[PDB]
Amino acid sequence: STSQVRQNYHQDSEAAINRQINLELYASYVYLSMSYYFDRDDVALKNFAKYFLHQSHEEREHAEKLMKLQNQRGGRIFLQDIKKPDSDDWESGLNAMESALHLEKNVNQSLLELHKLATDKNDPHLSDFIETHYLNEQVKAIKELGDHVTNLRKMGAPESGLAEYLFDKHTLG
Amino acid sequence: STSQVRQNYHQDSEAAINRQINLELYASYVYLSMSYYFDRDDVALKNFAKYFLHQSHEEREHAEKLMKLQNQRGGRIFLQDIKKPDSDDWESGLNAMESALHLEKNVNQSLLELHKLATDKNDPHLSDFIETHYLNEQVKAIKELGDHVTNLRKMGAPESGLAEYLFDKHTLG
Amino acid sequence: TSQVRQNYHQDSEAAINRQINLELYASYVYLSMSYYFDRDDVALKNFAKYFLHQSHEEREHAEKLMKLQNQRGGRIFLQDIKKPDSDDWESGLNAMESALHLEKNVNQSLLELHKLATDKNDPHLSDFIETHYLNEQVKAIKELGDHVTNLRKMGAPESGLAEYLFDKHTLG
Amino acid sequence: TSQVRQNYHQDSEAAINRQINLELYASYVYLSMSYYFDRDDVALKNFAKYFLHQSHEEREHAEKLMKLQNQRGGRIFLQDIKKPDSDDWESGLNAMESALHLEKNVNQSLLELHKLATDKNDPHLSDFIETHYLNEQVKAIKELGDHVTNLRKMGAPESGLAEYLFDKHTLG
Amino acid sequence: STSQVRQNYHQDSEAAINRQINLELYASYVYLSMSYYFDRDDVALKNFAKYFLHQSHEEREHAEKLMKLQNQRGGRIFLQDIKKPDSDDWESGLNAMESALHLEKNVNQSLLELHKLATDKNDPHLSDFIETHYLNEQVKAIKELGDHVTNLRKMGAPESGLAEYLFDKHTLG
Amino acid sequence: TSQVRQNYHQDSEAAINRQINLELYASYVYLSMSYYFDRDDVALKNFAKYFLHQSHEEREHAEKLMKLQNQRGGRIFLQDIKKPDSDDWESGLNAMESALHLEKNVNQSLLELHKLATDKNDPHLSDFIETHYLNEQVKAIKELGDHVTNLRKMGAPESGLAEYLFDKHTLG
Ligand SMILES: [Cl-]
Ligand SMILES: [Cl-]
Ligand SMILES: [Cl-]
Ligand SMILES: [Cl-]
Ligand SMILES: [Cl-]
Ligand SMILES: [Cl-]
Ligand SMILES: [Cl-]
Ligand SMILES: [Cl-]
Ligand SMILES: [Cl-]
Ligand SMILES: [Cl-]
Ligand SMILES: [Cl-]
Ligand SMILES: [Cl-]
Ligand SMILES: [Cl-]
Ligand SMILES: [Cl-]
Ligand SMILES: [Cl-]
Ligand SMILES: [Cl-]
Ligand SMILES: [Cl-]
Ligand SMILES: [Cl-]
Ligand SMILES: [Cl-]
Ligand SMILES: [Cl-]
Ligand SMILES: [Cl-]
Ligand SMILES: [Cl-]
Ligand SMILES: [Mg+2]
Ligand SMILES: [Mg+2]
Ligand SMILES: [Mg+2]
Ligand SMILES: [Mg+2]
Ligand SMILES: [Mg+2]
Ligand SMILES: [Mg+2]
Ligand SMILES: [Mg+2]
Ligand SMILES: [Mg+2]
Ligand SMILES: [Mg+2]
Ligand SMILES: [Mg+2]
Ligand SMILES: [Mg+2]
Ligand SMILES: [Mg+2]
Ligand SMILES: [Mg+2]
Ligand SMILES: [Mg+2]
Ligand SMILES: [Mg+2]
Repeated sequence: STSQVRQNYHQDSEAAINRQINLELYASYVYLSMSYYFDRDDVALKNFAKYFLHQSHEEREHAEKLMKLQNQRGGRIFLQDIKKPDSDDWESGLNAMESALHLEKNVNQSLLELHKLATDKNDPHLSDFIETHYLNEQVKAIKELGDHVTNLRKMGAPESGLAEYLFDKHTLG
Repeated sequence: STSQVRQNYHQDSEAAINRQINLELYASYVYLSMSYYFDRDDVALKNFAKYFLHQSHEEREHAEKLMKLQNQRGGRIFLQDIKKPDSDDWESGLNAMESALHLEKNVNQSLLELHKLATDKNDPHLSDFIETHYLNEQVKAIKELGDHVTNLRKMGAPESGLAEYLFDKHTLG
Repeated sequence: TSQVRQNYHQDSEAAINRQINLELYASYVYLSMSYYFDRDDVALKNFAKYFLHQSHEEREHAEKLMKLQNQRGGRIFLQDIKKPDSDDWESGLNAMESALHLEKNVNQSLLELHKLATDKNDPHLSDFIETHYLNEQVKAIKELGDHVTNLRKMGAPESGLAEYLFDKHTLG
Repeated sequence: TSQVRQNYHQDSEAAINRQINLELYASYVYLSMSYYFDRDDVALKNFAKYFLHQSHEEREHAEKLMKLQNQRGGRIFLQDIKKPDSDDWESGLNAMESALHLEKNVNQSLLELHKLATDKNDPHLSDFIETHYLNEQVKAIKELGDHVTNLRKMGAPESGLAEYLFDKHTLG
Repeated sequence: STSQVRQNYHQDSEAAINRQINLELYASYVYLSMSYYFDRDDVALKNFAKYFLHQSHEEREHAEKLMKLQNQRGGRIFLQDIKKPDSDDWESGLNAMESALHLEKNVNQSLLELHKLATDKNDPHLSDFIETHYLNEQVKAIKELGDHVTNLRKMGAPESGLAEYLFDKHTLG
Repeated sequence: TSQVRQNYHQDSEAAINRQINLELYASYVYLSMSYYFDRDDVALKNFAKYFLHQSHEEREHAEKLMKLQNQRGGRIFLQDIKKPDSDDWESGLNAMESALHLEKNVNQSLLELHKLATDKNDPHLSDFIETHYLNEQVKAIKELGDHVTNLRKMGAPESGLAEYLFDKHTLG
């Protein structure tokens, strides 16, 4: 039966918010995996590790804010398994940055589909919520990752171990 | 290809540490679920929600320290899916505390088996690591949860919603 | 069974109750020694201060074991605290020698407790003993040995000047 | 005879040794009560704090009498500290009632000691008891009576809510 | 005649502690040698020199703490000659780092054998002492040297004098 | 040839390597002396502190000579550091006398090194030795002589009181 607070909140939107919660936790897990890959003694790029650990905690905050939104609107949180990332070995600083760029575009596409649904269901509170707290965050994150990929490629990564070392010091440090 | 840092680190220990990483992340997920259950408008116990959120972040720190240990010893992190918690609806403040008690004793049993393995493989760095950073933390967490369950029961929970309200204010507040 | 109890053998629980009693007994011995040096015919105030501090430390040792018993779900059963074996501690040197003997006795009990914890595969308890008790005992025994050595080298107990000057310069 | 002893009857000296033992016994009762409320199946942390503080106070009462014994030239003879009469204090209310009974017993002992000091014309000792012990006992008994009254009015011991809220609001 | 403080301290443990004192002093001497090699005018890597001098002083602290332990337990210190290091010319920053890694694993192996002995003689004060003050310090030192070796190799050392110069500035500086 | 080397004889370079070893040996002697006074059957903490400070000073002496070797373009060749000639230093007085003998031996080696620098017309090296080593040795020898004198006048080594009081008042 209906939550006493629920108003103008479609059940499709409620379901889509539960899917987005899972996706944000999955992104947190990907970045956690990347972080400790750069902590391996045979990789040993500590500012890559720090950068991705920070990204990982950001994604957990993204998930928690969606959980708060679900309850604010009177929907009900249903959590699902968080799938392990698709790689165990992220190969290089460049490959991890390219993988993170791909991940952030995938998350952005999911947020755009969620906004389209909120628009279709005439839910301006939800569409404003997505715009305010997620859409520009995604644009900034994608732009930053693109910048990082560009610099690593221009410096000669991944073949140049010196390039990744110096990028670790000067851009992520 | 052995890690250049690896010394006196059995492959069974390495595997057991990967299992413990997953279990700590699972415990983080359980407490996250419990937290936002108390944030529901039809539950609305904000200090229960705060308490379990703090516990959830603690478990993530537990997991990250084990990931650090794996790399310190030259083992290799292999992550697995984080299973969703066994309940979506935690029923009451008392039931969530009893469920957390059961979870912490299960994690403690896993840590004790890990310590037995480290002892069997004559790995005093690993057994010291478990003792120092995990075993007394578990004893303290179990004792605190037991205290909380006792007080909730004595106050009349879960039937008395007044009892859970006052416990939220006076013990968790 | 206590809802918190896990991997805690009943023999360990009993041994912890015995150790609580022994720590309280050590607190009582040091209290007795303290006020012996407060007698007008002994009158070594820094010996008195030193043993009173030791007495309060032992009470802290006991209270931490009582906390541990409840942390693990065991149940505290207290027993009489026996009076110390002397009323008159004779001299500064004899009190220090007696305290050395006491601390080695307590250390032996802690080592037996650690052996029990190891035998029962209780690493939380063995870590607790190592962390909070074993090096504290080694430091206490080393300090008392040092004190006994200095008092003997200075000419105690026969030299009342030796005990006076040790009271001022080492315990002061 | 002690070079400081003056107007100090042998009966007073003995009575002071008995009172030292009783104050240590009261410290032990309150220590036992404190850790009872620290059990995971009792779990009233401000009851535990309150009785631990009371326990340390009683140890101070004992030490002050030991100092008095030496001040007057008497000689301290310690005896076993008996264990408390209960292991399980049942409830916050029952512990408070037990502490009230204990404090009135200690007060009766101090009144008998004052009567002895009066009978032996020892005004230093009677003033010592009046100054440092008698009003302390009256205040402690009054406070415990207040606590017992509130717990009973609130519905203890049957109401676990009553003991929980008293732990927070009065002892907290 | 027995020391008045001696209790539960086997003569084999006492001897093993004297051997470990010598090994810690030997490690201090190796790092001292390495330090001033990088101070040569034809090597001239001042932060390599600083790093190894700091390591050298740490090892002297390790030795002094074991001397204190020997007296704490009532054993008797017997010092032996401190052997000169196995090289006079440490060749390169990378070779010094690889040599320090080998040294620290050797010292770790000695400490693990010492812990085994303490365990065999049921000396939990000594096993706790080793675990507390030595074993994790060795794991951290080995992990750090492994990280350093990895970066130097990735950067192109020892052939690249630029690699060692930039590592001196950015990692050790 | 080193690009920095100028007016630096190979005999001087070798003599500097010998002096590095001797300073490290002096550091080892004082380290041994330090922990001798840390034994529970010796137990003179300020003797232990004093010799540990001296030990660290000698390590600084050695490191400054290693820096000098590189400054002048010579090459450091290290040798084994021989263990000290005693394991048991017997007493505070004997340790002080042994340290006096050591410092005069080190001074003689420095004077021979200065003579070599003078013979090879190396004023940078002779100024280095004068500036950083020769007056340091004169001060160290004077201080050790003073200490030996006081210990002897006080009655050491036979008076354990003498060494105890010197530990407190001069080294404390
Ligand atoms: Cl709706
Ligand atoms: Cl709908
Ligand atoms: Cl992979
Ligand atoms: Cl650069
Ligand atoms: Cl190995
Ligand atoms: Cl291995
Ligand atoms: Cl459910
Ligand atoms: Cl059990
Ligand atoms: Cl059992
Ligand atoms: Cl007696
Ligand atoms: Cl006497
Ligand atoms: Cl002697
Ligand atoms: Cl009289
Ligand atoms: Cl009972
Ligand atoms: Cl209230
Ligand atoms: Cl032994
Ligand atoms: Cl032996
Ligand atoms: Cl060589
Ligand atoms: Cl040699
Ligand atoms: Cl010798
Ligand atoms: Cl010897
Ligand atoms: Cl004096
Ligand atoms: Mg981000
Ligand atoms: Mg996100
Ligand atoms: Mg926790
Ligand atoms: Mg955990
Ligand atoms: Mg073993
Ligand atoms: Mg003590
Ligand atoms: Mg104790
Ligand atoms: Mg430990
Ligand atoms: Mg009171
Ligand atoms: Mg009293
Ligand atoms: Mg008056
Ligand atoms: Mg180091
Ligand atoms: Mg070392
Ligand atoms: Mg000097
Ligand atoms: Mg010198």
